[PDB]
Amino acid sequence: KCLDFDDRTPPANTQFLSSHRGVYYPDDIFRSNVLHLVQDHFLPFDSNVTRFITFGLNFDNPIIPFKDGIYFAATEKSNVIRGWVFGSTMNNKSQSVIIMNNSTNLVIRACNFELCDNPFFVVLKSNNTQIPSYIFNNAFNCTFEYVSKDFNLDLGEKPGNFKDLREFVFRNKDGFLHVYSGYQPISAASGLPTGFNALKPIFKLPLGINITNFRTLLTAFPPRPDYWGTSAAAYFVGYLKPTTFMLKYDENGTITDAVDCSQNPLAELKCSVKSFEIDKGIYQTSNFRV
Amino acid sequence: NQNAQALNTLVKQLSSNFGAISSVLNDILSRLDKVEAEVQIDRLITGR
Amino acid sequence: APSKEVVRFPNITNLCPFGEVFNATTFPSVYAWERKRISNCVADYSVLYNSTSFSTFKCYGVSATKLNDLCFSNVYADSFVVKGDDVRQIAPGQTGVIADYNYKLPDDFTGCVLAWNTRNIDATQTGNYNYKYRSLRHGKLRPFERDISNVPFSPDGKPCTPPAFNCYWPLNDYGFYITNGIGYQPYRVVVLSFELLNAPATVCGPKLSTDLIKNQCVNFNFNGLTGTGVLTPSSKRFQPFQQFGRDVSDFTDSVRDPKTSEILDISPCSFGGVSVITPGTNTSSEVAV
Amino acid sequence: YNSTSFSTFKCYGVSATKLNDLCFSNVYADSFVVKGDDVRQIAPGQTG
Ligand SMILES: *[C@@H]1O[C@H](CO[C@@H]2O[C@@H](C)[C@@H](O)[C@@H](O)[C@@H]2O)[C@@H](O[C@@H]2O[C@H](CO)[C@@H](O[C@@H]3O[C@H](CO)[C@@H](O)[C@H](O)[C@@H]3O)[C@H](O)[C@H]2NC(C)=O)[C@H](O)[C@H]1NC(C)=O
Ligand SMILES: *[C@@H]1O[C@H](CO)[C@@H](O[C@@H]2O[C@H](CO)[C@@H](O[C@@H]3O[C@H](CO)[C@@H](O)[C@H](O)[C@@H]3O)[C@H](O)[C@H]2NC(C)=O)[C@H](O)[C@H]1NC(C)=O
Ligand SMILES: *[C@@H]1O[C@H](CO)[C@@H](O[C@@H]2O[C@H](CO)[C@@H](O[C@@H]3O[C@H](CO)[C@@H](O)[C@H](O)[C@@H]3O)[C@H](O)[C@H]2NC(C)=O)[C@H](O)[C@H]1NC(C)=O
Ligand SMILES: *[C@@H]1O[C@H](CO[C@@H]2O[C@@H](C)[C@@H](O)[C@@H](O)[C@@H]2O)[C@@H](O[C@@H]2O[C@H](CO)[C@@H](O)[C@H](O)[C@H]2NC(C)=O)[C@H](O)[C@H]1NC(C)=O
Ligand SMILES: *[C@@H]1O[C@H](CO[C@@H]2O[C@@H](C)[C@@H](O)[C@@H](O)[C@@H]2O)[C@@H](O[C@@H]2O[C@H](CO)[C@@H](O)[C@H](O)[C@H]2NC(C)=O)[C@H](O)[C@H]1NC(C)=O
Ligand SMILES: *[C@@H]1O[C@H](CO[C@@H]2O[C@@H](C)[C@@H](O)[C@@H](O)[C@@H]2O)[C@@H](O[C@@H]2O[C@H](CO)[C@@H](O)[C@H](O)[C@H]2NC(C)=O)[C@H](O)[C@H]1NC(C)=O
Ligand SMILES: *[C@@H]1O[C@H](CO)[C@@H](O[C@@H]2O[C@H](CO)[C@@H](O)[C@H](O)[C@H]2NC(C)=O)[C@H](O)[C@H]1NC(C)=O
Ligand SMILES: CCCCC/C=C\C/C=C\CCCCCCCC(=O)O
Ligand SMILES: CCCCC/C=C\C/C=C\CCCCCCCC(=O)O
Ligand SMILES: *[C@@H]1O[C@H](CO)[C@@H](O)[C@H](O)[C@H]1NC(C)=O
Ligand SMILES: *[C@@H]1O[C@H](CO)[C@@H](O)[C@H](O)[C@H]1NC(C)=O
Ligand SMILES: *[C@@H]1O[C@H](CO)[C@@H](O)[C@H](O)[C@H]1NC(C)=O
Ligand SMILES: *[C@@H]1O[C@H](CO)[C@@H](O)[C@H](O)[C@H]1NC(C)=O
Repeated sequence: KCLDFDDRTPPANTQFLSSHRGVYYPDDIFRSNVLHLVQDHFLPFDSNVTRFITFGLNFDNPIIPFKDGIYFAATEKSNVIRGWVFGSTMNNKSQSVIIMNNSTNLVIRACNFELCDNPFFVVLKSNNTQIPSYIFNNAFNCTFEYVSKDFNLDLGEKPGNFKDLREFVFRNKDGFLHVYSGYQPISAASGLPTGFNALKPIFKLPLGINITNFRTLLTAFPPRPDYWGTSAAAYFVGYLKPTTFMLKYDENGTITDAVDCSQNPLAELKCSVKSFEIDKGIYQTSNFRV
Repeated sequence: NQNAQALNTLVKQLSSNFGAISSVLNDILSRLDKVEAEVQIDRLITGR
Repeated sequence: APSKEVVRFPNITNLCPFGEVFNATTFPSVYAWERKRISNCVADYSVLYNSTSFSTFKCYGVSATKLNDLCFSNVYADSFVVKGDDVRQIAPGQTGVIADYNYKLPDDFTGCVLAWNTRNIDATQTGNYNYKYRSLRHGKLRPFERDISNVPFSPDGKPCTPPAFNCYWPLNDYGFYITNGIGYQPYRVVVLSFELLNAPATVCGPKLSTDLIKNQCVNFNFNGLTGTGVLTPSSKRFQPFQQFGRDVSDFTDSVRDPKTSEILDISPCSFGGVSVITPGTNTSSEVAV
Repeated sequence: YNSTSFSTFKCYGVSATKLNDLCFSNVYADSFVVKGDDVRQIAPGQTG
């Protein structure tokens, strides 16, 4: 059934910077050793990202607005974050889509979900075994269903710093939920590590759903059969905006760098001259725009 | 450098649509029949 | 000048499910339109000639006469039923109840719209009310988006209960009778959507592949992309989601073979400067080159 | 939407999707009846 965690500290909504993260492949065309200018919905460099953590009394799984697509980063070491729910009303009045790893398969289901206000998986620290839990109470109008090949997720709390940075970009357009993903090894104690990592397309789901809000799916670690606990994990959310980027394709055809043309006058000059290197001097740029 | 840059920008300008659906002649001729292809190719010819 | 022809389509053996799509036993309502993915098949649509007659057939982004020579990426079929008068609304840039609240096509739609009269099976003497459409909504749908919610609607945009005077249920039932006029008769609509020459494809036209010829000027057709050039083995490493490669000029300079998965570089046939030396046509007709 | 179903609806000089965001000057409505075959004739450049 749907269980509620009581005496939870409210989310702090701490703010951090995105650095140069969030770039993904704009199309399916192979390019190499080239600078490519493209206008699309990108996460602007050094934009505000809101952090949500699971630690101690914090179980941060609020409803977060979708806006025009999001960038979602997860820093973890024990696979706490398992998926997302995307929808509009976040109840059984409208269609919703759940994307989740249930420790043996990747499941994507679009239906009328009677979503639980506090949906989570359950993992027992005693022997690192996941117990059946509830993400939704019912579902009747499923329009899309997908289950991936079987695997085995490594359950159980682990010590040390956050080791895995998993990045995703979600964009709803023309009846398609585009999901780009990427992985990175890190050794960060807290915060969003600075860096660059191009995200590759992994899904283009034909959902045809009105998506305005989403809620992350996490796993709780109950110490006793009637009490709830948490393991350390963090995730960060940022918002995409329409903007122009100059991407760099290297010899193997991988995006290794990008310039955000709207960040500052220097970036605008770089995008105008189509080069990452500018010589010494004075250059005319765009007239002051408001 | 001026000579080389003029030639290289001439090469790069081939990627610019000139109001046509695409800058790739083969793509146009593969998707469109004689008449609509003629319209798009006329735009490209004017531009180039 | 090219002397040989190379045609390379992927290994496809089955016919596309024309009978499952265009000859399905039931069709959805337009508000609850259903989408179906199509992959790994031959789109030999001439088989439809013997079974289906289409009142409306309109293609966007592609010429009707090129369909037999192409391969299609991300092929989807959207199926539903509308009124005859409403068929005109299934097209980009339209307005009306259907295009506003039920089914919206993108401005840059690539694909085709097929509609055919279905009076005999979808209409009854008593009147068939199974098909529905949304008549009220706070704002218009986005392209290819669906809204199957059924909540009471109030023009003031506040919670609603059916009995109230300013309260309406937002779904209306088409009434299809046999004796109805042509504008009030049921029409089945299938919208096929796809991309053409920028990504891997598994649906291909009924064409015959030939052997791969290399180091010779040929007329090539790779997955529907036609051209003239010389094909050579390539050192490029394409990702699984990449099918074509382009240079700074946007010219298609590489391609993955649909059958062997080999990466091949494409080069122009024509190359090299030529000049003619003449002493004057009046003096002689002999020239050096 | 609730009362009238239109077999023909064609707009010139303006896109149908922008009508809700405009104000119209010197609006006139001409009304008449014709044959079905003749409806196609109600359009610029027609003969008959
Ligand atoms: C859609 O879901 C609602 C419940 O509300 C939805 O789910 C919640 C968990 C939250 O996320 C809400 O924001 C969300 O809208 C269903 O309505 C509920 O149905 C149940 C089962 O019939 C009702 O339980 C009964 O209620 C009374 C006592 O309260 C007695 O009849 C019974 O003893 C029994 O408890 C419940 O009251 C009702 N309302 C709520 C708020 O839960 C709704 O049926 C469902 N629609 C479907 C399945 O089509
Ligand atoms: C989304 O789910 C809802 C809820 O299940 C579906 O609505 C239900 O649809 C069924 C099938 O049409 C209805 O049953 C029929 O309803 C009327 C009753 O007068 C009548 O046609 C039949 O006797 C039969 O009972 C059912 O009432 C209805 N339920 C509710 C609560 O509205 C809906 O169809 C689903 N939507 C889609 C797009 O699948
Ligand atoms: C996706 O779903 C959401 C949630 O259902 C839709 O948001 C809703 O949008 C409508 C129309 O804009 C809003 O109704 C109108 O709002 C104001 C008053 O608030 C006014 O214009 C009208 O009186 C009317 O009430 C509605 O409030 C709003 N709901 C929420 C919860 O934000 C959204 O439109 C849907 N998107 C698409 C593309 O269909
Ligand atoms: C991005 O957010 C910051 C605020 O983040 C603060 O620091 C975080 C570490 C965390 O503790 C957050 O909860 C804090 O709020 C904004 O910085 C300030 O924003 C206000 C409001 O606009 C502005 O008046 C101040 O000048 C800003 N400067 C400082 C030093 O706080 C920042 O503006 C946000 N960015 C955008 C684009 O809105
Ligand atoms: C990617 O290609 C490189 C060689 O290209 C250079 O390095 C790229 C990363 C990029 O910066 C290009 O612009 C450069 O021109 C490969 O690098 C070697 O790969 C081999 C295995 O194939 C490995 O043993 C070597 O250590 C690598 N390093 C060097 C200096 O050669 C690289 O493997 C390619 N990536 C692959 C194959 O995944
Ligand atoms: C596509 O199939 C070809 C051909 O192999 C099969 O046998 C043929 C006689 C015919 O029945 C085909 O439809 C079958 O698929 C495969 O081509 C292989 O590769 C070489 C060239 O490298 C080709 O000349 C050989 O005939 C084939 N050799 C084999 C099959 O051992 C090709 O690999 C298949 N591609 C895919 C993606 O399945
Ligand atoms: C994760 O979800 C998958 C998909 O639902 C589960 O595998 C399915 O289990 C159901 C119920 O027993 C079977 O009917 C399906 O045939 C299974 N589908 C497969 C294997 O593709 C899987 O058991 C779940 N893992 C958990 C809950 O740990
Ligand atoms: C009020 C009469 C005079 C016209 C008002 C002024 C300007 C033009 C306004 C609207 C034109 C569209 C009329 C309705 C047809 C579309 C509805 C449908 O597709 O069903
Ligand atoms: C006389 C037969 C050969 C044609 C004569 C030569 C040239 C073409 C001339 C006329 C074409 C129009 C024919 C009538 C159709 C329009 C009348 C209508 O809209 O009702
Ligand atoms: C792991 O612990 C759970 C909880 O007590 C128990 O049910 C299970 O049998 C244990 N062993 C496993 C899952 O191998
Ligand atoms: C659909 O297929 C069946 C079985 O082959 C065939 O009899 C029928 O004619 C087809 N559809 C229609 C509308 O006739
Ligand atoms: C076309 O359909 C008719 C009528 O059923 C049938 O006799 C004929 O064999 C069919 N032809 C082909 C080529 O399928
Ligand atoms: C639309 O017309 C129907 C049929 O007369 C009526 O019941 C309904 O109230 C009308 N709706 C509106 C919004 O005027």
